[PDB]
Formats: sequence, structure tokens, C-alpha cells
Amino acid sequence: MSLRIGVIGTGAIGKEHINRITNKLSGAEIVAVTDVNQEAAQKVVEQYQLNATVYPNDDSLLADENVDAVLVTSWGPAHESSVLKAIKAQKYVFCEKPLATTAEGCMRIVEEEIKVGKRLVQVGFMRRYDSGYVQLKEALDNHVIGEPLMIHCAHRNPTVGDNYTTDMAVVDTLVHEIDVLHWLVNDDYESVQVIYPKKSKNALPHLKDPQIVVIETKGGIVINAEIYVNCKYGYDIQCEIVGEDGIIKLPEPSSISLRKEGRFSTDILMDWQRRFVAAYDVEIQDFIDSIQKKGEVSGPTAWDGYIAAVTTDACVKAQESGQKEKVELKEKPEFYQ
Amino acid sequence: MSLRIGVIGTGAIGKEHINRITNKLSGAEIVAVTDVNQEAAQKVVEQYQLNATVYPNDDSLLADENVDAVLVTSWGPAHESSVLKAIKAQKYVFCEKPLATTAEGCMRIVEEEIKVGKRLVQVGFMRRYDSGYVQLKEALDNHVIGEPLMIHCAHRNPTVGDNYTTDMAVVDTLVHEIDVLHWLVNDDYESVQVIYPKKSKNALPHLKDPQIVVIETKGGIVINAEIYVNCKYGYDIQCEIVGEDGIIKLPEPSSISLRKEGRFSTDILMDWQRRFVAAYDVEIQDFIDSIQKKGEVSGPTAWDGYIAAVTTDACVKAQESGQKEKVELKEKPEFYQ
Amino acid sequence: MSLRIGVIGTGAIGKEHINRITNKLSGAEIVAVTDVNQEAAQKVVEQYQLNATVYPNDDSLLADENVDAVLVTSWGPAHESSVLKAIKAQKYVFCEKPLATTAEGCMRIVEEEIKVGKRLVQVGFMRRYDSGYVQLKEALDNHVIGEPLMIHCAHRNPTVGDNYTTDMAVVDTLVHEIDVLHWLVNDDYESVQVIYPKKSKNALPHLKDPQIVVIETKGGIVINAEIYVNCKYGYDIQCEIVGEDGIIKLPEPSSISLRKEGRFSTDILMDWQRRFVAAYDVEIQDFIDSIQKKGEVSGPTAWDGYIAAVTTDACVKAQESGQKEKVELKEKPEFYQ
Amino acid sequence: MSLRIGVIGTGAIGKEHINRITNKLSGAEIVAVTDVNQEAAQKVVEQYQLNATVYPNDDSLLADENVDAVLVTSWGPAHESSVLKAIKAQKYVFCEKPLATTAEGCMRIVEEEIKVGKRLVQVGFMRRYDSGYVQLKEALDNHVIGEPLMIHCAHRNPTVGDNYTTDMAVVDTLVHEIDVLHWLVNDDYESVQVIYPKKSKNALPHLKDPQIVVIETKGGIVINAEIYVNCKYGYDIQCEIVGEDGIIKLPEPSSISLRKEGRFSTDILMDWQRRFVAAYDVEIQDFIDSIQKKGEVSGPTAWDGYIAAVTTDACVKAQESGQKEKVELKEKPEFYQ
Ligand SMILES: NC(=O)C1=CN([C@@H]2O[C@H](COP(=O)(O)OP(=O)(O)OC[C@H]3O[C@H](n4cnc5c(N)ncnc54)[C@H](O)[C@@H]3O)[C@@H](O)[C@H]2O)C=CC1
Ligand SMILES: NC(=O)C1=CN([C@@H]2O[C@H](COP(=O)(O)OP(=O)(O)OC[C@H]3O[C@H](n4cnc5c(N)ncnc54)[C@H](O)[C@@H]3O)[C@@H](O)[C@H]2O)C=CC1
Ligand SMILES: NC(=O)c1ccc[n+]([C@@H]2O[C@H](COP(=O)([O-])OP(=O)(O)OC[C@H]3O[C@@H](n4cnc5c(N)ncnc54)[C@H](O)[C@@H]3O)[C@@H](O)[C@H]2O)c1
Ligand SMILES: NC(=O)c1ccc[n+]([C@@H]2O[C@H](COP(=O)([O-])OP(=O)(O)OC[C@H]3O[C@@H](n4cnc5c(N)ncnc54)[C@H](O)[C@@H]3O)[C@@H](O)[C@H]2O)c1
Ligand SMILES: O=C1[C@@H](O)[C@H](O)[C@@H](O)[C@H](O)[C@H]1O
Ligand SMILES: O=C1[C@@H](O)[C@H](O)[C@@H](O)[C@H](O)[C@H]1O
Ligand SMILES: O=C1[C@@H](O)[C@H](O)[C@@H](O)[C@H](O)[C@H]1O
Ligand SMILES: O=C1[C@@H](O)[C@H](O)[C@@H](O)[C@H](O)[C@H]1O
Repeated sequence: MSLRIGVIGTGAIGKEHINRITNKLSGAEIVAVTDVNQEAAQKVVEQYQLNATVYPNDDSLLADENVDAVLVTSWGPAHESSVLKAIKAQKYVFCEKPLATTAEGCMRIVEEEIKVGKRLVQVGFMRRYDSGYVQLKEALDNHVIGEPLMIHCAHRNPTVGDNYTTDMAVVDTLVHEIDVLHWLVNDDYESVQVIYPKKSKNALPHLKDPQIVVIETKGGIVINAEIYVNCKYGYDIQCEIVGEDGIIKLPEPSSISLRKEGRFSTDILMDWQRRFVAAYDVEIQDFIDSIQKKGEVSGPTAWDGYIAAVTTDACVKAQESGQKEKVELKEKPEFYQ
Repeated sequence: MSLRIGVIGTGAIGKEHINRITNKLSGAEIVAVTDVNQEAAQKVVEQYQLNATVYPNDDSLLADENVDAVLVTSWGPAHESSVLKAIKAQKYVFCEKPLATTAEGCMRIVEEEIKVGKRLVQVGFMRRYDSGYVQLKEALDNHVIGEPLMIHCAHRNPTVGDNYTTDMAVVDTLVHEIDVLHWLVNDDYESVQVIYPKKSKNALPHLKDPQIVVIETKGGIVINAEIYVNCKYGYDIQCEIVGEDGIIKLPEPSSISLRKEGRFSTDILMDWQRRFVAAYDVEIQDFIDSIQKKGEVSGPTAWDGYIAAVTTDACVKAQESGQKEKVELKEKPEFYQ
Repeated sequence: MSLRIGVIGTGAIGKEHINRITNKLSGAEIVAVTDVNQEAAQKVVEQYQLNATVYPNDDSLLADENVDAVLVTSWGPAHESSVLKAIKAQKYVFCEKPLATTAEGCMRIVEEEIKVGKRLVQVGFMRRYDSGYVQLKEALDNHVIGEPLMIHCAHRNPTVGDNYTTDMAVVDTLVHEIDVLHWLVNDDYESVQVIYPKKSKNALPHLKDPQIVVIETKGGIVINAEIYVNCKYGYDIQCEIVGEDGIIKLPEPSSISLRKEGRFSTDILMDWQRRFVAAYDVEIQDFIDSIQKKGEVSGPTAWDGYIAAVTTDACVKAQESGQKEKVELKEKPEFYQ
Repeated sequence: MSLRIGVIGTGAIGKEHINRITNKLSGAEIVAVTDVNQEAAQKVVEQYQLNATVYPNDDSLLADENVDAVLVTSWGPAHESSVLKAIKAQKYVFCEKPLATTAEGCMRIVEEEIKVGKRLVQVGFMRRYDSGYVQLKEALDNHVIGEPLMIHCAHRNPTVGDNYTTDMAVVDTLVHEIDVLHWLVNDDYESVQVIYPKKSKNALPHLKDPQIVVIETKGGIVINAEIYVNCKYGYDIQCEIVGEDGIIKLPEPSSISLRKEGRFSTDILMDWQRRFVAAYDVEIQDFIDSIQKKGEVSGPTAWDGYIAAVTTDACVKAQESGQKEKVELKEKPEFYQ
């Protein structure tokens, strides 16, 4: 008897999920969708031969009782609203970043969940399910390299749309690191600070590319995170964790080596879609399996999403001040941990 | 409406499949099993909370009509018998290597299939579904390195059981290469030959380890294939294809690099189970999806399995003669291709 | 007819040079030494079967006319004095870092050289002669990766003496980067800034280890330079230059790969002495050959050394202020370039 | 007081040596040359401002007493004659491969040396002085990977001259491996055998390219050695030694990594001249230093050269017979070891 899932946001990424759940994963089906382009959602449903209802809005869909869990995978700002609803409707919710565009927005969502007694919110920070990132977790948890001291890492795009704005860097993009980093080291972010290098020819003038973001944790770990979205050569995520006694570092994507025309190369991906495809599959399957066999979700908590929002805040603050902004994080509710 | 699958052979590897199909893959369920330790099969069924019938034998199970496809995943020699049956019962069959322990055995199976009009037999040579091996396929199909000329490759075990016999090398072990190699280059094996290096201390005396196997194709491609199952350091599969104008080579398994105590290392797997887990998942999902949306299976053909058997023959022949045995392959039936 | 060289400073490093010049290089001999442990100097002349005079001081030695060039390779602070002398004595001088312990000290040395009409001072920043660092230079000079934007690099020791002080990091250690970096990118250092991560267990408490040093150039290039001298695992120099369209990165020292006990490793050096041995050989040979066939020295200029001193200043300033210190560099005299 | 060296053979390679000795190495000078294009030799003495005599032949030059050691670096076949002479003239001789074009030719040279009481012959197999090959030696000598069992290695040219003949492969080319391999493992070659893969488009029809050469040692070690001189992509030497418990493998030449246009590459050399430049320098310096401080040469012995010749024989034999030729090696004279 499978888990019945409603998808709010029949967009590109919601479509990818509907697809994996329908044709790749196990133990769940899509019985309900609503888009804001109601027609788009109706086209999706035929596209993937679903047996699902098409609601005009989230309320209508959250109403429905043959649906016990929802994907919030719509336009970013409309997330918060949909989530709080689903929490009160006492259905399970998986929410693609952002959790809520604003920190307080996130906060409201936390408070709701602490009421409804259990863990219904999982945030879609898939990096935690990537095999490389997991091996990193595993190593640290094993003390392999002793006390973590600094972290060097980079997040690079070949290019971006004209739509890409100097803040999206720390908002849309650096957000995954912001989650995964503290996840790994199990520390909280004390301060952030931003430094702008010589703007790049491959970037449009209304955009500050690259950027560097230094971040300190409570413990004393220092992170420098390159973000460069017009690097032209490829899409490439890099993370090296220097420890007291050793260094561990994230792998490249698997690739066949080539010897030709003077060079000994491996392949670099050009399409962010490819880098994490398996992390998504694992992430979602975990939502499912986790629910059916535990009555609560498991991955990145509602809290973890708040931590993101605050920190993104401190970042855009530092973006404008070029000054060492503080990151004021609220009490971590006993509820969590 | 999902595909209903019967498993003949509730052993370790049949269990792994029952597990992935039940808890990992999409669009299929297990509705029928039979082991030869009838009790084992009954224990499996409870283990994985199945809703399946437990038959005393394959016949009983092939009888059943709520089953439209079967996994032959039992003890190696009992494969052939189960398969021919399932072909006449006009159900779909996925068969873990071997197809049939003897070449002619394979031949009977081919002839049956050519009668029953379509493609119901898929052989479990999962390497073809490994991402690395696929990139290799892709490159060649693209002529990247021009005409393939030689192949160097190795198949290494940390150790083996006391049960491991000097022929199992070319029978149980080198079989995957034997499939994947010709698959890649799209050529047939002309001759084989075996050379025994200085026997290894890590090997028991009743066993000849390592061994080298040279193989020529019709076209003129030369392959040398190390096989060494007591290499002590790990489990490691390596394949490099030298071409007219370039070289491509299989990747290592993804791994975090480490800098510690004087060395800059990556991880090597110790457990053959891990190396290919994802190839299995993909392989089986392909059986399923392929069936439901095409009315025929897709992967390694019944023919491809025969090719294996013949070639394993020529190998054990060369094993005893240390002489350049010929590989006499029969007409490839138009049926295939 | 070979170049006749006087060595002031018959210490460990001066000895290494006397050795390479006598038994490794071409076209020069040692005809004069002076130490401050006058006896230590006698012992050497014996050690290496020299045919050289032993002066009581630099003046005595600079007096001598059968000597046309000198190595200043004595205790750090005693450098300045010896060099100014040799400039007025109109002999050629190769000076191991530091040029002068203080910036002004360096300045006096520049002014002297601009008088004496030509180039007699070469500073021993050997990194510029390392084959890897040279390939980097070459690439950039060829625009391979377009406009350089950021640089990530690290300088790591296994451990240090009790003698090692929190400033030595930027004074003795980071100095090589400080030279090579701007050498490479052909830009001047605008600001520096220092950030102290969580002090390391492997470091004595009177010492701040690791440290991070951010540096901006006039042009807009940003550098973050890890310095960590108690990293325990090895001695390791790393440098990655991110450009507009590409990334180039310094190589590891050549090493045989090993597959054993679960890991696939390369070697890491433990002994800073080994990392650059060939850069020294090249560096010195270039002093020699450059002199005999050009009447002037070639490598890192007296100026380049001053640039170091100022920048080391700004660093120790930032060390104490944890504030973004400015680096005020004087006019670059036409003399140079 | 330096070593006085006569060069017989003022050709391209003899010139390279004259150059390194004059302008790179330590403790030796060139005081005597003879070519067969007597004029070519005059031009050289000028080219390199030597202070040397120009003899009309080797006899004239071996006569001379201000010369205590000679480079035999002339046309291949003329080697033997020049060497036997120099042995009787009781001068030291360094001889670039071949030692003698024929095995017996080598034999005569051995017998002469055993008479004249000591070691005066060093054969120019520079691979033994390459830093990578040395690390390999070192590892094995340390048992790191236990008993060596198989060796995979390859010797690849981008292309060759029209002058290149199907035997030159095993005669001019594979000769370095033939020396270094047995050097490393300290075993003698029992049999050889040759296998011709599908001839390559990049090769002229009068030439069989690639070739594979299998070789067994007395002990039981098996080697397969690819030789492919029209591989188009670069010049590349590769050697992997599989052992009882581990695998060690020769490094790539040092190179800066690049990230650009979708690929993550290192450089591959195109010019055999570059691959070993430092091994030559070391090799020759060792001849010098070894002589002056030991009264005998050190590197690859006259014997080692004979071993080459015999084995080259067995190879060209196998080249024509495509049959497993034997390698009949004579008693190793106590003289050696
Ligand atoms: N391209 C990228 O790199 C990444 C994109 N994403 C995420 O995907 C989400 C949106 O982008 P895409 O799905 O790729 O394209 P998209 O912008 O087309 O998705 C937004 C969709 O949801 C919308 N929507 C918002 N609230 C709704 C509501 N209450 N009811 C119905 N529809 C609603 C629209 O219907 C729209 O089609 C965002 O969370 C974004 O951050 C995820 C990872 C990275
Ligand atoms: N360990 C290894 O490296 C590999 C093992 N395998 C394959 O797995 C198969 C068997 O090994 P495992 O499953 O791992 O262990 P296993 O030997 O326990 O599996 C054999 C099972 O099927 C048997 N059997 C044979 N014919 C039967 C029939 N008609 N009805 C009921 N039962 C029958 C037994 O019941 C037995 O439990 C073979 O095909 C083997 O080649 C696959 C890849 C590699
Ligand atoms: N550029 C480089 O790669 C490099 C490398 C090593 C050292 N150095 C610098 O050079 C210095 C020397 O290092 P070392 O390893 O020889 O140390 P060491 O302890 O082995 O000896 C230093 C020597 O210099 C002598 N000395 C001091 N002042 C002198 C003077 N005015 N005249 C003649 N001799 C004098 C001492 O008697 C001593 O023998 C250090 O301070 C160091 O910072 C630079
Ligand atoms: N061991 C190595 O790494 C190595 C490297 C290069 C060449 N070699 C061998 O050495 C040989 C020389 O190569 P090269 O590059 O100088 O060729 P090259 O064409 O540039 O010149 C060969 C020279 O040897 C001279 N010569 C021939 N016989 C002579 C004799 N009896 N006495 C004096 N001079 C004589 C010729 O006049 C000519 O100048 C080749 O046959 C080659 O196989 C060995
Ligand atoms: O968060 C993400 C997106 O915003 C961004 O567009 C992708 O390029 C990133 O790699 C992904 O992690
Ligand atoms: O075929 C196989 C098994 O027989 C063998 O036992 C495994 O070690 C191999 O790697 C696998 O490919
Ligand atoms: O000059 C230096 C030393 O003082 C220091 O000890 C080493 O770490 C540096 O590598 C070297 O370049
Ligand atoms: O002696 C040799 C040459 O004849 C040949 O051309 C090169 O391929 C080899 O690398 C070199 O060792």
C-alpha cells in the first residue's frame, strides 16, 4: 500500500520529481497536482499518464484526503505559504529550497511544526545524499583527520541567464554549501564576510561575479567559498576540508580518462542537472521509505532551512556593506535533537 | 498496473534482486518464488513481507498465470533447465550468468527463442549498465579514439574461498569481461590463449593464480586480461582501450582523497558486492521498463550468453593445453540484429 | 675561464650551495669564504677540498680581487650589511632571503644598486625556477585561462621547532608565495588581512597555527593563502589560479602510485629540503651562466626583495590588528624594466 | 683536477653529451673528439669553444694520453669496433646503445673487460637514473608489494620516420625496457613471443605497428609490453608492476593541471628528447663522479648490454616466426657481482 503524493508546483523541477517518483523510485504515486498555470499542471498530468486530480490551488489540494504528503516545488516565494498550510492540514511535506524566502518566514514554519508534535518537514538540500558528501560525513564522524580547521570550496557555473542578480549568488546558489557545510562539521555559523574580486569578462555588468565568502563558525573553523557562475569551462563543485592531522576532499564526478592530442584529460560536466541526479533519487526515496516505516520524515529539518535563511541574510548584508556581518541565530529548540 | 515476477532461486543473489525490486525499483512485484531448500524460499517470503506463492519447483511456478516474468537466479547448473521451460511457458526471463553451463546448452536456448517469435531472454551481464562502461561505449561509438587496436584490463579479487578452482577464473570470473569487451568493440573472438605467471603466495596450491589470457578478435584487436583473485589489496576492475589515435580508460570508483601520514590516497573497495550495485538497479529497471513499454526485453541477448559459453570453453581448453585454442562460433541468426 | 665566488655565511644553506657549485653545477668555483664562527669556515674549506681563502670578515673578502661574485648566505639579519658592502665593492651578489630584515634596509640596497649602474643583486626566491611554477608562468603568459581572478594556495609544514613564532609564518614562510604570486600575475599587492582559525592541537600554545592570509592586488585579484606548519601529514605546497575562462594548478611532486591494503596512494614529502632541490640547482646555475654571458644577474631583483619586505610588514601589522592593513609601495624606479 | 674525456662520434647525441658535460655537469672536460665526417667534428669544437684535439680516428684519439675516458656515441654499428679498442687502450668507456649490433660482438667486449681486470664499460641505459624508475627500484628492494608477478608496460611514439622498420621496434625501441625491466626485478629473461595487432592507419604499410611482446623470466614473472610508435597523441612510457600483495606504477611526467572547455587535463609530451633529459644528466655525472672517486665505472655493465643483444635477437626471431622463441643466455661470469 503506497504513499499518496500531491505536487504543488508543476514546474521544471516539480516535473523532474514527478518523473522520478513515477518511473524510477519505489512505493509512492502522484494523486494530485496544482499549478498556477492551471493548464500547465493539466498538461503535465497527461504527459506522465497520471491518475491524479488537478486542483486550482494548494488549499483545494490540501483539502483532499486521498493525499497524505506533498511536494512543494513551485516558484520560490510561494513556498512558505504552501508549507504552513500543509503543516496544519497534518500532511507530510517535502520542500525544495527555499524553505521560506525570509528568516522569520522560516521561523513561523518551525513553530508550527513544534506544535504538531512530530517531524513532517523535510527540506530538499540533496547534497547530504550525494555519495561523495556522505563519504566526507563518514570520515569526519570517524575522526580520520582530527579536528576540522578550515574549508576551501567552490561552486562554479559555466554561465547564467540575464536574469541572474548579484544576490542570487548567496541566495539561490551558495545555499547548498551553507547547508551541507555546517551539516558536515556540526558547528554553527558565527560570522560571514564578502570580498569581490576583479569582475569577470564573462559576466554581465549588472552582476558581481566572482565573489568570495569567508565564514567563521562558533568553534573556530574558517571557510572560504568561491562562487563563480561565469567560469565558462564547466559546472564544478569542489570542497576540501583541512583537519588537524589530515585532509579530505570531495571527488570529481566519475569519468573516463582520455589520451589524445597531447593532453591526458577527464570530463567536466556542463549541466548542473547532471551533477546530482542520484542525490535526488536517494533523497526522495528516503522521504518515502522514511515516512512509511517511521511515521516521520528524516533529512534536512525545518530548522536546518531556517539556519539557511538567517545565513543568507547575513550574506546579502555583507554583500552591500563589504563588512564582517554577524549571524544571530536563535535558540535551537529541544524539539530538534 | 505493475509487472508480476517470479523468482526461481531464493539464494543470496536472488535475495538481493528481490530486495531491490521490492524496495528500490519501480513498476514490479514478486508474486512467486521457489527454492530447492523450499524452506529457505519460505523464509525469504516472510523476511521481505511479500505477497507471493511458494512453489516446490519451477514447473509449478511457471504453471501459475498471475506471473508474467521470472528471475532465474539459482545455483549455476540448474539455470539452463529453468530457462527452456520458461521460454515454452511464454513468460519473460532474466537470467543471471551462466545462461547455461555448456555452449550447446546455450544453443538449445537460442533455438527455442527464435521459435517463440520474440525476445524474452535477457542475460544478467550488468557491466553494460555501469556508467563508466557506458561512457566507454559512447566514446567508441563516437570514434573519439579511432579504430581500437588493443585492450589491457584486469579483474582482481582480494582473496577467494577454498572452493575456488583453477577454471573458475575463466568460468565464473572472466566471464563479465568476455561479455563486455566484445560488446564494446563490436567484434567476435577469434582465438584465446592462456599464460600462467609465477603462482602467488596468497593462493592455495590447488589453484593457479594469477593467470593471463590473451584474446584476438576477428578484426585484429588484441586483448590481455589479467585475472588475479588473491591480490590481497582489494577488489579492482580495470580496463584500458588503446585506439588508433587515442586511449580511453575505465574510471576508479568515486572516492574522497585523503592526505595523511605521508600518503595522498583514494579508497579501494574490498567487497565485489559494492562495485556494481547501481548497474544491477539499472539493469533490472531496464528489464521492467523495457518489457512494459515494448513487449520485448532489451539487454544482453540469449545469443550474447552463448558467445560467452563458447569462449569460456576455448579458455578452459587453453587452460589445460597452454596452447592457442581456436574459438569456433556458429552463424549469427538473422533473428539477432 | 670560470666565475670566482666568495661565500659569506658558511652555514647549513651556504654549505648546500658550496656543495652544488663544487660538485653539481658548471662554470664556477669557491675561492673565498668567511663565517662569523671563523672556525666553522675553516672546517668547510676542508670538508669540500676547496682552494679558497678564509677571510675574518666580509670586508676582507670583498677586498680580494680574485673574487668577482659572492653568495650572501649567512644569518638572516646580517644580510643587509654584507650586501651593501658588496655592491660598493662592485662584485656580484646572490642573496638568500631575507634581502634585509626591514623594508627601509631593502630600500638602501636598491638606491645603491641604481647608482652602480647595473644589476648585481639576485635574490634567492627559487620558486621561480621550479618546473611547475614555470609551467604556470608560461600558461598565463599565453593567456590560456584569460584574466586571472583568484588564487587559492597553501604552504604546509609537518611540524616546526619550539623556536617557531607566530610571525615567522608571514616572515620566514609565506615569503616565497609573496614573491612568486605577484611574479606570476604581474600585479602589485594592494591590501593584506589575516584570519586565525581554531588553533591546532599540533601547535605549541605560544604559536598561532594555522593562519589564513587574504591579499588583494591593484588589479582586483584575490588570493587566499593557507599557512599551516603543524599539519602533521607532510610538507606540501599547493597553488591554484582561477582565471576568467580556466583553471591551472601546480602539480604534486613526481611519485610512484601504490595499490596496497585498500588504498590507492601517491607519496607526500616530509622534508622541505627535498621539494625544491632542483630549483636551487637551476637558480644558481642561472646566476653563474647569466653573469658570464651578460655582465649582469637575472632572477628576482633587489626590487622584488623590497616588495617582499613591505608586504611582510603589512602582514605582521595585520597579524596584530586582525584588520585590513594597507600595503604602501613606493615608485618602481625606471631602472627596473 | 678534472676528468679528461674524448668523444668518438660527434653526432646529434654525442653533441648533447658534449653540451651537458661542458655547460651543465661537474668535474670533466672534452679534450678530444673524432667523427667520421672529420669536418663535422671541427665545427663542434668551435660550436662549443672546446680546448680539444681533433683526431682522424678512434685509434689516434685512444693513443693520446691526456685523455683518460671516452664517450662512444657514434653510428650504431660502429660502436663495437671503437669500444674494444678503448678497452685495450685501458681508458674508461661510456657507450650509448647499442653496445654491439650483434650478441657475439657484445661477447667479445665482455671477454676483453674480464681480462683488463676492472670495470671500464658503462652502457647508456639512462632509464635506471630516472627518478620514477628509481622509486620503483627502491620500492621493490623494500618488498613493499611482495613477490613481483606480472608487468604491464608500454612505449609509445607519436610517429616515426619513413626510415622506421618493423624490427627497429624491438631493436632501437624496446631495448630500454629490456634493460630496465630485468634490472628492476633482478631476474633473467627465459622466453619471448610477439603478437601483431590490427596494423594501424597511422603507420606506413612497410611497417608492423603496433606490436605486443610477451616475455617470461626464469622466475615466472610475465611481462606484456605494448610498443606503438604511431599512436599520434604523444610520446608516453608506462610501466605497472603487479606484485603478490600490491601494485606500483611509474608516474607521469610532472605537469600543471588545466580546467578549460569541458575537460580537466594534464600535459602529454610530444618529444622523446624531453622525457629523460634529467636521467642523462644524472647518468653522465655518475660516470664522472664514479670514475674519479672509485677507479671504476658503475651503471649498466658490459654484461647488461649483452643481455640486451641476446634478447633483441630472440625478439626479431619471434618477430618472423610469431612463435615462442627461447632466449639462451650464457653463464654470468663471476667477474660481475
Ligand atoms: N535551475 C536551478 O539551478 C535550480 C532550480 N531549483 C528550484 O526550482 C524551483 C522553481 O524552478 P523550476 O521548478 O525549475 O521552474 P519553475 O519556475 O517553472 O517552477 C515554478 C513553478 O511553480 C509555480 N508556483 C508557485 N507557487 C505555486 C502555487 N501555490 N500553485 C501552483 N503553482 C505555483 C509556477 O506554477 C511554476 O510553474 C525553485 O525552488 C528553484 O529554487 C532547484 C535547484 C536549482
Ligand atoms: N559471489 C559472486 O561473486 C557472484 C555470484 N553470482 C551468481 O549467483 C548465483 C548463485 O549464487 P548465490 O545466489 O549468490 O548463492 P546461492 O548458491 O545460495 O544461490 C543458489 C540458490 O539457487 C539454488 N537453486 C538452483 N536451481 C534451483 C531450482 N530449480 N529451484 C530452486 N532453487 C534452485 C538453491 O536453492 C540456492 O539457494 C550464480 O548464478 C552465481 O554465478 C553472481 C555474480 C557473482
Ligand atoms: N632563500 C632560501 O631558500 C633560504 C634557505 C635557508 C635559509 N635562508 C636564510 O639564510 C639564513 C642562514 O641559514 P642556515 O641554514 O645557514 O643556518 P645555520 O644555523 O646552519 O648557520 C647560519 C650560519 O651563518 C653564520 N653567520 C651569521 N652571521 C654571519 C655574518 N655576518 N658573516 C658570516 N657568517 C655569518 C653563522 O656562523 C652560521 O654558521 C637564515 O637566517 C635563513 O632565513 C634562506
Ligand atoms: N642510448 C641512447 O639514449 C641513445 C640516444 C640516441 C642515439 N643512440 C645511438 O647512437 C647513435 C648515434 O646517434 P646520433 O643521434 O648522433 O645520429 P646523427 O645522424 O645526428 O649522427 C651520428 C654521428 O656519428 C658519426 N659516426 C658514425 N660512425 C662513426 C665512427 N666510427 N667514428 C666517429 N664518428 C662516427 C657520424 O658522422 C654522425 O655525425 C645511433 O645509431 C643510436 O642508435 C643512443
Ligand atoms: O542551488 C543550485 C542552483 O540555484 C544553481 O542554479 C545550480 O547551478 C547549483 O549548482 C544548484 O546547487
Ligand atoms: O562474475 C563475478 C563473480 O564470479 C566474482 O566472484 C566477482 O568477484 C566478480 O567481480 C564478478 O564480476
Ligand atoms: O624558506 C622556507 C623555509 O623557511 C620554511 O621552513 C619552508 O616551509 C619553506 O618551504 C621554505 O620555502
Ligand atoms: O632510444 C630510444 C629511441 O631510439 C626511441 O625513438 C625512443 O622512442 C625511446 O624512448 C628512446 O629510449
